[PDB]
Amino acid sequence: ENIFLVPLKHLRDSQFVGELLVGTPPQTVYPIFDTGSTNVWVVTTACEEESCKKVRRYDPNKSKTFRRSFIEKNLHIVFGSGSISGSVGTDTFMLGKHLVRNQTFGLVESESNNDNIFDYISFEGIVGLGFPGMLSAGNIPFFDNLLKQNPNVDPQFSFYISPYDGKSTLIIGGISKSFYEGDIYMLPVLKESYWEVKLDELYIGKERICCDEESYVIFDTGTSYNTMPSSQMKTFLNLIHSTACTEQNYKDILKSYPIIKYVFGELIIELHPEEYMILNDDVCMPAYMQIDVPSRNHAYLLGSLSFMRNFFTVFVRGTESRPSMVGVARAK
Ligand SMILES: *[C@@H]1O[C@H](CO)[C@@H](O)[C@H](O)[C@H]1NC(C)=O
Repeated sequence: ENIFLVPLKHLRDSQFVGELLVGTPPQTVYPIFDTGSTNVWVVTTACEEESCKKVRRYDPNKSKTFRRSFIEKNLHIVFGSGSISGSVGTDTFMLGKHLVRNQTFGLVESESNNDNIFDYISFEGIVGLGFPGMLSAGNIPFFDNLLKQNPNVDPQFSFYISPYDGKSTLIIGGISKSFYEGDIYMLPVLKESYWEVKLDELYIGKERICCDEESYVIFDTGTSYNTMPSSQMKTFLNLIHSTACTEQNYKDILKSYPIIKYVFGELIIELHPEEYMILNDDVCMPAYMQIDVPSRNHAYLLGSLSFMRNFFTVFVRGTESRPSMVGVARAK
């Protein structure tokens, strides 16, 4: 079909960046591809923080096709511990040789100096891939606009994450058994804002910690760590502690620690210790954090390095003839 591939680079932390061209003649940026948001942000030459001067900065004055917005302004977003601010504009984008004209985006003009998250990462922008309901500026999100202008591309994208060999890639318009084995298990999206599906049960080893009431998983490629709500996290940290992981005993800990099982009807997503434990300098720490999502507080995030390396994930946008779905398959 019209399927095409966008190579992905893992820099540090977890977030995955790909090549995006902006403007005429094209300027190159390497934004995060984020299923947890919907806007496009691009770091520009108006940002004079040192955390901005160190990265590639888009210059809107060098783009023939850039049109600054007169009526939309003062776009501001919290960015983890940090925050970004800027203005609104429109330009032509290119992703994997596919053109996207008249695309509205945020121009970063200021990054917080809070430690300071922008010092730990190499941030050049964000391509949001969530649903239209989270769009802040402009009247059409990036992926929606690309599909409108490339109508033979099927409305879906998938992430193949293989950081051990630099072979990670974002696939648009379809899927391939080059990246997965077994069946694809389709999970219906319940609410079209985040890619959010029903979670039936969650086990830590043999201990069921969920669910007696409707609960949710959000597939968020912009998060590094998987999450649990407050109550389950107290259970988790009583069951799973940081531990010495030296050359002598780390394989022992990876075999011994419990498997975490997410149950979605027939699909069981299993995370082994090698997935959710982070080895750093002779110590293993569990890669889970406490996140409580308002309406909710029954939402669990699944994101990047730990989970997506072992599971090929397919994001199927609903159309006039099908609902939105998340497909999960065993990676490789
Ligand atoms: C871009 O915008 C101009 C003016 O608003 C319009 O005439 C043109 O058709 C648009 N192009 C696309 C591909 O939407």
